[PDB]
Amino acid sequence: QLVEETQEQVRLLIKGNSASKTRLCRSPGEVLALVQRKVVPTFEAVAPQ
Amino acid sequence: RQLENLVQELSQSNMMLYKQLEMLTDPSVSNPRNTIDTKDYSTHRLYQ
Repeated sequence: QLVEETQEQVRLLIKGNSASKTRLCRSPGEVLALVQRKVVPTFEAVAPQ
Repeated sequence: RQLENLVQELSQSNMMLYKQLEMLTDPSVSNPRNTIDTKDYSTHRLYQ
């Protein structure tokens, strides 16, 4: 019973484990998309103002 | 957001300095003094 419940536990672990690597592969990407298009434009925009 | 606040303040400063320039550069009188103005129709009636 512990083995089958731990198989369910392994599924409940891997459902987040598989997603974590994928979202950390793209974790630089979306933050840099916010950087080069939203935050850094406001970083410049103070000085020409 | 912190930079955007100063962006808003500087834009407010820029627009309140924009709004002062057009008041000092109004061509109300549009040598005009030598000639008889057609708007000054009193002088036109005088000449007529």
